[PDB]
Amino acid sequence: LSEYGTFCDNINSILDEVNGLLDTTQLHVADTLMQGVTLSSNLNTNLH
Amino acid sequence: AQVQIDRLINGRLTALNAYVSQQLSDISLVKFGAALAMEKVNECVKSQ
Repeated sequence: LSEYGTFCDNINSILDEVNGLLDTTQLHVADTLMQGVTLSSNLNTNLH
Repeated sequence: AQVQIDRLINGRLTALNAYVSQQLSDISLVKFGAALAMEKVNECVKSQ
C-alpha cells in the first residue's frame, strides 16, 4: 500500500475538506439563526 | 517490461479518473457560486 501512498493521502484529504465544508456550513447556519437576535435579560421562559 | 508498464498505466489511469471525478464535483460548486454572485449583482448592486 505504500507504493499507492498518494491514493490514501488523497482520500484522507478529500474527506477532511468535505468535513471542513460541513463544519463551515453548520457555523453559517448557526450564524444565520443568531444574526440580529436581541433578548431581554428579564426573559425567563419558565414564567413567560 | 510490458508487465511493469501495464501496472504504471493502471495506476496513472486510476489517478486520472479520481482527478476527473474531483474536478467535476469542484466545478459544480463553482457554478453555484457564480449563480449566487450573479444574483447578488442583480439584487444587491444594480438594485436593492
